[PDB]
Amino acid sequence: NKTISVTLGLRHWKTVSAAPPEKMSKSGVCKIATNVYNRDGGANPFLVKYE
Amino acid sequence: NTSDMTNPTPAQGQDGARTLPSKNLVLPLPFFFSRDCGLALPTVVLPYNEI
Repeated sequence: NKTISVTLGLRHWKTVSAAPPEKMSKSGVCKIATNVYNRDGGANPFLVKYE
Repeated sequence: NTSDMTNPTPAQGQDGARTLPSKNLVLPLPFFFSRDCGLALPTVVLPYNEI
Protein backbone atom coordinates (compact mmCIF):
# COMPACT_ATOMS: atom_id res chain seq x y z
CA ASN A 1 0.00 0.00 0.00
CA LYS A 2 1.07 3.63 0.45
CA THR A 3 4.18 4.49 2.47
CA ILE A 4 3.80 4.62 6.25
CA SER A 5 5.73 7.09 8.41
CA VAL A 6 8.39 5.67 10.71
CA THR A 7 7.38 5.43 14.37
CA LEU A 8 10.31 6.58 16.50
CA GLY A 9 10.68 4.02 19.28
CA LEU A 10 12.01 6.53 21.81
CA ARG A 11 11.51 4.97 25.25
CA HIS A 12 14.10 6.41 27.68
CA TRP A 13 12.10 6.92 30.89
CA LYS A 14 14.72 5.26 33.08
CA THR A 15 13.39 7.54 35.87
CA VAL A 16 15.79 8.14 38.79
CA SER A 17 15.99 6.83 42.50
CA ALA A 18 15.08 10.38 43.48
CA ALA A 19 12.96 9.05 46.32
CA PRO A 20 15.33 7.93 49.11
CA PRO A 21 14.84 4.45 50.65
CA GLU A 22 12.87 5.62 53.68
CA LYS A 23 13.56 9.36 53.65
CA MET A 24 17.39 9.14 53.79
CA SER A 25 17.29 12.53 55.52
CA LYS A 26 20.87 12.08 56.69
CA SER A 27 23.97 13.49 54.98
CA GLY A 28 26.24 14.26 57.93
CA VAL A 29 29.49 16.19 57.53
CA CYS A 30 31.32 18.42 60.00
CA LYS A 31 33.06 21.78 59.84
CA ILE A 32 36.71 21.08 59.06
CA ALA A 33 38.74 24.11 58.05
CA THR A 34 38.85 25.73 61.50
CA ASN A 35 35.95 28.01 60.48
CA VAL A 36 37.00 31.40 59.05
CA TYR A 37 38.32 34.46 60.95
CA ASN A 38 40.75 32.23 62.88
CA ARG A 39 40.82 34.85 65.70
CA ASP A 40 43.79 35.63 68.04
CA GLY A 41 46.50 33.45 69.72
CA GLY A 42 47.35 32.52 73.31
CA ALA A 43 46.29 35.98 74.54
CA ASN A 44 48.89 35.78 77.38
CA PRO A 45 46.83 33.89 80.00
CA PHE A 46 49.56 33.54 82.67
CA LEU A 47 48.75 33.16 86.38
CA VAL A 48 47.74 35.59 89.11
CA LYS A 49 48.78 33.74 92.28
CA TYR A 50 50.63 36.25 94.45
CA GLU A 51 54.15 34.84 94.27
CA ASN B 1 -5.93 34.41 81.39
CA THR B 2 -4.13 37.77 81.28
CA SER B 3 -7.39 39.67 82.04
CA ASP B 4 -6.68 41.60 78.83
CA MET B 5 -8.28 38.79 76.80
CA THR B 6 -10.78 37.18 79.19
CA ASN B 7 -12.39 40.44 80.37
CA PRO B 8 -15.67 41.19 78.55
CA THR B 9 -15.72 44.28 76.34
CA PRO B 10 -19.01 46.01 75.38
CA ALA B 11 -19.80 47.48 71.97
CA GLN B 12 -18.28 50.64 70.52
CA GLY B 13 -20.97 53.00 71.81
CA GLN B 14 -20.93 51.71 75.39
CA ASP B 15 -18.66 52.52 78.34
CA GLY B 16 -16.05 49.89 77.50
CA ALA B 17 -14.29 50.85 74.27
CA ARG B 18 -11.20 48.75 74.98
CA THR B 19 -10.04 46.22 72.39
CA LEU B 20 -8.41 42.83 72.85
CA PRO B 21 -4.67 43.17 72.08
CA SER B 22 -3.16 41.33 69.13
CA LYS B 23 -0.25 39.84 71.05
CA ASN B 24 1.59 36.55 70.57
CA LEU B 25 1.43 33.50 72.83
CA VAL B 26 3.70 30.49 73.31
CA LEU B 27 2.68 26.90 74.09
CA PRO B 28 5.39 24.31 74.87
CA LEU B 29 4.50 20.90 73.46
CA PRO B 30 4.88 18.14 76.10
CA PHE B 31 6.44 15.11 74.42
CA PHE B 32 8.44 12.12 75.62
CA PHE B 33 11.69 13.73 74.48
CA SER B 34 10.67 16.98 76.21
CA ARG B 35 9.85 15.27 79.52
CA ASP B 36 13.52 14.90 80.49
CA CYS B 37 16.92 15.91 79.15
CA GLY B 38 18.01 12.27 79.42
CA LEU B 39 15.34 11.35 76.85
CA ALA B 40 16.42 13.11 73.66
CA LEU B 41 15.88 12.16 70.03
CA PRO B 42 19.06 10.72 68.41
CA THR B 43 18.69 12.49 65.08
CA VAL B 44 22.27 11.49 64.24
CA VAL B 45 21.35 7.82 64.80
CA LEU B 46 18.07 8.16 62.89
CA PRO B 47 18.90 8.74 59.20
CA TYR B 48 16.25 6.33 57.83
CA ASN B 49 13.26 7.92 59.59
CA GLU B 50 11.02 10.88 58.71
CA ILE B 51 9.98 12.63 61.92
